[PDB]
Amino acid sequence: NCELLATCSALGYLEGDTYHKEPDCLESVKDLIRYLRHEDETRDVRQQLGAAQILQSDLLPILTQHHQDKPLFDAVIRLMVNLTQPALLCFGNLPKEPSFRHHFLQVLTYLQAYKEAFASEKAFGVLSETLYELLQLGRQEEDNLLIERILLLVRNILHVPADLDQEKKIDDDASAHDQLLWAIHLSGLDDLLLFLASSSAEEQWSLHVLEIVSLMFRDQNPEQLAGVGQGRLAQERSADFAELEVLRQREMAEKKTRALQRGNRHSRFGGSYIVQGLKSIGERDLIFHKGLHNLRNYSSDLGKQPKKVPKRRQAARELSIQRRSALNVRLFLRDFCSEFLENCYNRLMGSVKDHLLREKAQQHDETYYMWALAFFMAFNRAASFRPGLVSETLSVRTFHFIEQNLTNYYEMMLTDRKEAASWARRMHLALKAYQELLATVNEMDISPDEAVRESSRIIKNNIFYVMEYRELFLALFRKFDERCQPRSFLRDLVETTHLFLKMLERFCRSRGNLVVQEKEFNFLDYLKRFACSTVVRAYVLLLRSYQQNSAHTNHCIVKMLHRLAHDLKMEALLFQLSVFCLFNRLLSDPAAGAYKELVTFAKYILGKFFALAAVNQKAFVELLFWKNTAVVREMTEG
Amino acid sequence: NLEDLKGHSVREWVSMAGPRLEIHHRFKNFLRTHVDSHGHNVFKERISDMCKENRESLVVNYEDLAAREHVLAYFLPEAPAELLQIFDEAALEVVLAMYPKYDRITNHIHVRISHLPLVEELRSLRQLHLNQLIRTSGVVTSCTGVLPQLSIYQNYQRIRIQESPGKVAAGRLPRSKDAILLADLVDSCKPGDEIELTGIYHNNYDGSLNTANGFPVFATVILANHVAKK
Amino acid sequence: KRNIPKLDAQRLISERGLPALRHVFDKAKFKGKGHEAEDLKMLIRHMEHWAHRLFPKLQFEDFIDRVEYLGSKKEVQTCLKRIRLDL
Amino acid sequence: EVRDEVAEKCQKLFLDFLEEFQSSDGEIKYLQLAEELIRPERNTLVVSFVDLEQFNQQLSTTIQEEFYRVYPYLCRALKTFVKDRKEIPLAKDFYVAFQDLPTRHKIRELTSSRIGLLTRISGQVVRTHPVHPELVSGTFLCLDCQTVIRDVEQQFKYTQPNICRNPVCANRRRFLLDTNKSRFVDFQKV
Amino acid sequence: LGQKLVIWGTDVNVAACKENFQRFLQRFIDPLTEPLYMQRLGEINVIGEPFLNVNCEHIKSFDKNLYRQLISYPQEVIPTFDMAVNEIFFDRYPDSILEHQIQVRPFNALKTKNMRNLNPEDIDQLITISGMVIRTSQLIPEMQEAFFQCQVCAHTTRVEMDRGRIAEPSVCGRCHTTHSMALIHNRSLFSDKQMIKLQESPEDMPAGQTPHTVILFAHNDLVDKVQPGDRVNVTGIYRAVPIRVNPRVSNVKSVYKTHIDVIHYRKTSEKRVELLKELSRKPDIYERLASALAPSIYEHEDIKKGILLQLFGGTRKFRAEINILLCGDPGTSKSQLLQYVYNLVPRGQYTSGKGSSAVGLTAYVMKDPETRQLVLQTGALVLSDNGICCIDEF
DNA sequence: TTAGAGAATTGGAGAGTGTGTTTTTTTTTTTT
DNA sequence: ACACACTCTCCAATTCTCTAA
Ligand SMILES: [Zn+2]
Ligand SMILES: [Zn+2]
Repeated sequence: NCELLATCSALGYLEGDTYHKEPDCLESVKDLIRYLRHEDETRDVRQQLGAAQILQSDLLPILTQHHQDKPLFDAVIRLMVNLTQPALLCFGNLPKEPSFRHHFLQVLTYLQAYKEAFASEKAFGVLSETLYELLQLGRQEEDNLLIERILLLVRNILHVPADLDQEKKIDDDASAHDQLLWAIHLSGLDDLLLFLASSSAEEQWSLHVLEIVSLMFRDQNPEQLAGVGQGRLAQERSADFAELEVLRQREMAEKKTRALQRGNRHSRFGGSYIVQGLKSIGERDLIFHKGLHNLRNYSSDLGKQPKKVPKRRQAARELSIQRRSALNVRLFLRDFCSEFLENCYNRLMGSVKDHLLREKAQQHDETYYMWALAFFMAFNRAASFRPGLVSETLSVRTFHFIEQNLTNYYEMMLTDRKEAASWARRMHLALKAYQELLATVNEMDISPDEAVRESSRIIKNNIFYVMEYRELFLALFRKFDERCQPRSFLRDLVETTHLFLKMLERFCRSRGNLVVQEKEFNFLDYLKRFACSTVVRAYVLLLRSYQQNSAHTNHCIVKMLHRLAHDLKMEALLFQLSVFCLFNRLLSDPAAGAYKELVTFAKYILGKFFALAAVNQKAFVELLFWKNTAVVREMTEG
Repeated sequence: NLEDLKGHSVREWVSMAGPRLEIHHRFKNFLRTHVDSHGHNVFKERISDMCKENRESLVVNYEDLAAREHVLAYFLPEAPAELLQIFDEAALEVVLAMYPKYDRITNHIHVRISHLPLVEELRSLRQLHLNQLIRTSGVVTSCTGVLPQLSIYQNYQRIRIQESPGKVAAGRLPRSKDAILLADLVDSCKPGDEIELTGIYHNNYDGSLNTANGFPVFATVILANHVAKK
Repeated sequence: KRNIPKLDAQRLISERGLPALRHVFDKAKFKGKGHEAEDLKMLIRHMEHWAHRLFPKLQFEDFIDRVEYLGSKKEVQTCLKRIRLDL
Repeated sequence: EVRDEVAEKCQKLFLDFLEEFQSSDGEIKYLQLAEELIRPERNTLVVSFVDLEQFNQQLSTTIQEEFYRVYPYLCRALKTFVKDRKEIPLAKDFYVAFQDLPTRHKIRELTSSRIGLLTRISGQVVRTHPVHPELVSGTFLCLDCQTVIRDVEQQFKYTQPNICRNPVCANRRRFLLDTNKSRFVDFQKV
Repeated sequence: LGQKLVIWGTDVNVAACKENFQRFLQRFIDPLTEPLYMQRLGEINVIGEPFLNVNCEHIKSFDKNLYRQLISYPQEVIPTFDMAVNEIFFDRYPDSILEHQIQVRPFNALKTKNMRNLNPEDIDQLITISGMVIRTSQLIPEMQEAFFQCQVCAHTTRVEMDRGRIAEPSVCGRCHTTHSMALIHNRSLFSDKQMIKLQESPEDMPAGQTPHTVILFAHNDLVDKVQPGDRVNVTGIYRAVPIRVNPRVSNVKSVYKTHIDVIHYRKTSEKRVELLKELSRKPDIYERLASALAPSIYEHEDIKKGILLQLFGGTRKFRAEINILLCGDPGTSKSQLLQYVYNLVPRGQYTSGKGSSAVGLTAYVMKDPETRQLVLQTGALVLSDNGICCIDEF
């Protein structure tokens, strides 16, 4: 430790607010590079430099005050570009070994400190001025390299994640990412991103600008971002008072129910009762030791602890939570997003698609391209501008491209067991983008223009005639798994299914019959494929969280369930004890008034069950087990 | 420059090799070069008197230490257990430079500070003061026998001091504290003495207090560094 | 030693399983139209009661998961063919 | 993962109250008072209950009805508010205290009905005990693997970790308190 | 189905028992107009008290069977009567709002057992006894519902608790990490309890013996209704408990300790203004009011007038109140006169100048016999502020 | 396509070990 | 003699893999 801490001091010293470099500072930073060139795989030199806080202590003063020496400026920039490179790229993965895990965490800690240190607007200002000078040349390879490393420096600074677990800030407060983003605006560096994105000859930089822009907007979804306006202050104030009111009210109500359930006399007042005629697990009647009031809602299991699960038996879970940034940041982001869509989207997408098609040996990350089209199409649609603003993406090639990518991800998720989690994440991203394409063609039907309506019919015609889009949903439902994907994937999949069936039904109405890739089609025959009992199990799992599901989610799932049960007459497939337990809890909750469709559907299907049970007593056995299609149909025959 | 406090607490800073060596050289040079208003060397006389009587204990005045080498005087009350260690190491080799045979009599020499300006009253101590050098006054009421303590063995003695009578308000009650005397400080006092005590304020856990109060509350004591009658 | 009890297929097809189930409901009564909620409460009450006969260790939801898994085995189908129709 | 929504709403609204409450004359009252906390000796900010009342009755009522559950979130609001304005050593911590409460209760009315609720009483002092330092948040060093554990918050008995985040350690007892980076507060009984 | 319930160790039906109590409420008119307790039910609906007294003699005169069952099995019968009352109270007046369920307090009018004659045969029966209060504890909080929170992921759960035992979770159901759930003391739900000590009264003792004592526990509403030295009649359940040999070990002694679980206890205007106005307007009222004092004393009228004037006093710098002195031989009626006037005024006090006196004239500080903490004892002169203080052997 | 048998890894049920635990004589100040 | 804290072991439950119904 002491060796580096002693030698690194050579760069200079600070006098009040004036920084004085040493006369061999350049040779000194060259020695720091020589240290890094012979660093250990644990990244020990980087941890030592971080402990010595060289970047915060000397490099920021050198860049702010001594940048007139362009060779020294170049040396400092490249040094900190190597130092700031994200930990996942340095180690190659999050390490399995505890020693390397500790080193990774420590390196990432120093990177977090560097990100906080970089928040000074003066650095971005100098960087933007330098970059503004470089682009005026219409240059040497070293000039291009300086542009490259400037872009990569801000990329690396943005890339290292914020520790929301450390910050624990309330909504509308600024995180480290938020403050740094605001500093980008305050420096004017954003204007250069829009120049680079809009200028045609800068296509080589546009691929980097895509990563920069997509890194900035991560915390804000485009729909709520499009929602913002100057009156939001009073809106949030009044709404928060209302939210606090209902929260307090709910706790009061629940308390009183518990208070009435408990007896009034103290916990040692005693007593004992025999439930005459109710036999035990043993040969004789049950003896009950608890208070008299408890028998009003008795179930024998109330005394039991839950079953202890094995470690490897646990399902997947979310590592993320919804947020909103400070109103200043929200307004700035909305302006930037509007200006990017206005000036840059189609040109940048054409450039990025060109690079992804041409430059396959370079292994560029396609997920950013899909993220950007998924984000900006949603923003454009939320603002309901003319479809011309997103013209480039409105073509069949996008559907085929994302289908082959999504099916590749699906096949890899199945085959490449060692990376199935990441393949599932990639597949989920692709599904999200595809849902936006469907929403876009649906929206232009309700436009006033016949030309775009005809274009919509052309796209939808190809999508429904070809096999892949109508087969894909069944392929995903067939291989959904609790370890493989969290429930968010299932929500997206079933909602996309409802939208696909809606547009399919509307398209089938155009002619006496639809012919498809070759066979005469039948909508009811296609829906019969979803009568697989595994699909119903997934639907029931999604239904357990109906109070936490969105209103749109609940509408979509209940609509599809009623259609499948009623019109296909497959009703007996829903006669299940797990479902009946959920129905019992549903009808017991006093909040049932909010869920009229669900309770009426539940009472309807239970009516069918009790009507059958009155005739046939075997239903009480069938209720324990899942049905094959033949059994579902045979139960009505008896 | 030694004053360049950056990225580190002072305790960590003086642990570093560079700062430790600068502090060591500065105190040694101060010992050899310090002069009185007459142009007399002060510490030549004082060291020679210490050696002639075999007393093995060196007293320094805070005021002229500050007047000549303020940076060390600035650190000293903030990290006493560090700077006092460095000071002991520096003084022994000056003694051996002047008197090369003195290692026959002793192998360690203790530096003791005096006239520290930041005096505090014995009831105004707070958690703000923990692990710093302080000065107080009071009268001794309890005093153990001198006992040997492990380290090798050295003398150890424990005392209890309370506010001087007539400095408490009329009709109310006095506060008190415990202090520890080590090596040549033992039998520097006896019961009923009024003394001036300079030391380090220090705290540690005690289960009896936690069980008596019900809250995780610690016990405290003073490590003596210089004792003198008023 | 370590004679841990657990609910396997042979226990599930024992008398306290499907046979007891077949006979528990022939004494019950149900109210039907506009009373489906109460009928469901009664049904679940008897079902929790029956399940506790078969294996008094698990909670009711955990027991249902075990039965849902264990229903796959051919051993219970050999008994199901008797419970359905007649022995 | 889990969050106490009622507490979070109180934190947000109390911060807005401190930053928006103008005086009878026009300046933000508690913004001016907050500047005294720069001094080393000062830790506690006094808030008037009637001033709190003028902002919204719902907030006033919630604070009184939910005090013990909500109290640590008010301290975080003040911490944030002061940190914005002027430079202070970041290890320092701040406290909120309320007065001008509209009502008073007798000693014999204090009963287990109102455990945790904001209350005001009066009486005559008979005896008063010494000052001591009390631990509020500990820092521990795990000796068998040389890893630090931070912000171990205390309750009535002294509590500590027994197994560390570093999995190869297999320790149970060898932990050392950092009495230099732990933080304490003054405590007194009467 | 509630009709199937029968009390353990016996053969009494719960539902039938509840019905019989409701018939009693709907029928019992006062034997000396709707039923008597129906009047109180209508009143308590608007008054807002949480409890209903019932006299056992009315139950007995209505039905011998129900009375026998009550005395035999109070632990199971009394909660049933609670339920019966609350059903009627909410079947009627359904729009009335009340914070708690009504408690029923059966009470027996007069002592049935001497506290020297309680026997092992009485355990868990409803009994009534009488005596003199000696000491009252400080108020004790008592747990009702424990609140557990996960250290790892902040998930929370509540545990209803079982005759003093808490069912501590082994694992957090959300995050599947063992031994991670912690009890949060000040978020749990508590109740009030108090311990009272009582002694047999001096009249019913055997000659020359010392008196016996018992321990009473009082919960919720009743928790502060008596003070030392006064006398009461109490009805309760006679409980018995084992005790442990040492705080660490789990062995118990073979001889049990008994206490009373208290259920009920009893201690043993313009018209006036117009009368006072007319009386004050009558002549020689000063003589009449003076004459009213101490009828045992036949002639000392002007002394009575002076005492009357002291009781009336001046009004409010300068001392507005009056001080009087009585002198002469011992054995004269002056001490009786002091004791008479002492009993006429609310803020009065009485003591002697002798050192044997019960309360001193001087304030002092002493250690509490219970906590051994200091307490400030003010003297009779301070306590009688804005009042009269009588002093004997001055 | 659905289900059972043979081999490998891992949790925890259970046992063993170490340790802790009112009642008398003499002085001092101030009340008499 | 009767309770905590700690260390350690062997039995068999859960999943991978190959095979038949
Ligand atoms: Zn460790
Ligand atoms: Zn948890």
